[PDB]
Amino acid sequence: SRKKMGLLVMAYGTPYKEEDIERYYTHIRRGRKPEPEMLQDLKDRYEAIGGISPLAQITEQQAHNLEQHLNEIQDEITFKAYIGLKHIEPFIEDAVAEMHKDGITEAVSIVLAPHFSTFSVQSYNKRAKEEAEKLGGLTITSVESWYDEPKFVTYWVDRVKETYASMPEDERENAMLIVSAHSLPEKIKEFGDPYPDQLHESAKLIAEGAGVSEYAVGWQSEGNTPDPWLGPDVQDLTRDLFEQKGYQAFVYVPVGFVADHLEVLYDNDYECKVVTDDIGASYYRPEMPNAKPEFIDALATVVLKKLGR
Ligand SMILES: Cc1c2[nH]c(c1CCC(=O)O)/C=c1\[nH]/c(c(C)c1CCC(=O)O)=C\c1[nH]c(c(S(=O)(=O)O)c1C)/C=c1\[nH]/c(c(S(=O)(=O)O)c1C)=C\2
Ligand SMILES: [Mg+2]
Ligand SMILES: [Mg+2]
Repeated sequence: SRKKMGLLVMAYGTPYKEEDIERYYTHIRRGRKPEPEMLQDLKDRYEAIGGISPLAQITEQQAHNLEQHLNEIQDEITFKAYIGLKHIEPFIEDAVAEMHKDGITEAVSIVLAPHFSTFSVQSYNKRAKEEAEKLGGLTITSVESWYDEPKFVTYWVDRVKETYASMPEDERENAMLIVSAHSLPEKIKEFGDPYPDQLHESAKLIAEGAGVSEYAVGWQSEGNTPDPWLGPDVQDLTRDLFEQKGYQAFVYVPVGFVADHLEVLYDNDYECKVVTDDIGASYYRPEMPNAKPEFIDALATVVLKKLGR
């Protein structure tokens, strides 16, 4: 009775083992293999956050859980999840090829990043649809952004509320909320890319919902290319806000990210933490969505809304 549909889940990607680090970063750096010192640095970063292998399992678990949940919450469509990654196998084109091989003719895609950008989301979507057209007989409808899905906003609002609620009286009254996503080259502005606007909307929505009056928008994890790169970077923003107003606690909500990967566990929980430790402030970073039922239900709602269901 049910309509068979592909569920194409797209993400940045993460190495599966320490031995994947070289090729993963080469790919991110557009063919420029890291020198031995940087490679070792990277290995040490992964070791410090507790290993690489758990990290890559989250994306699999997200996709699996989302398929299962969508299949249970409605009765018209049977979804089959396929993972398509930007920087490591299974690549986006691999996933689309597999769907076509498997007799999928109709699919919905979603990127595990809630904000639209020309660099990330739009590129993934183009690549997916281009491989589908190349093979023929397979259409894909693509989610573009979902940062404003009420269930997703509520996820973050509730975590933020719990964080503040757990603070001592003096910290709660003198805290700063820093809402962040992955930095991108500043040149996206020439296309009128709404990515920066969507992050400030995300921050607005979360702060408003949590009853947080003092918040700021920051960027993190920028690459090293000759052009900038959206700023301010969270490290610089943290110190600057402290110098400006003396905040005693900083709460990091890397809303651009959906899971416990290197950008959060290292770029917040180490890099921002060094800064908060230095200035004498408490560090807080609520739990990432990961594969949690509340988050999977938000994603389910996003997918079905896109389908008009
Ligand atoms: C060393 C290097 C990096 N990135 C590039 C280079 C070598 C080219 C040059 O600088 O002349 C180059 C690019 N990154 C780009 C683009 C459009 C280029 C130009 C490519 C060309 O035409 O040659 C985009 C880009 N890049 C990154 C992302 S994002 O993570 O999805 O946000 C995106 C969208 C990520 C990184 N690129 C990096 C690094 S890292 O310094 O940490 O090793 C990172 C974390 C480094
Ligand atoms: Mg960095
Ligand atoms: Mg620069």
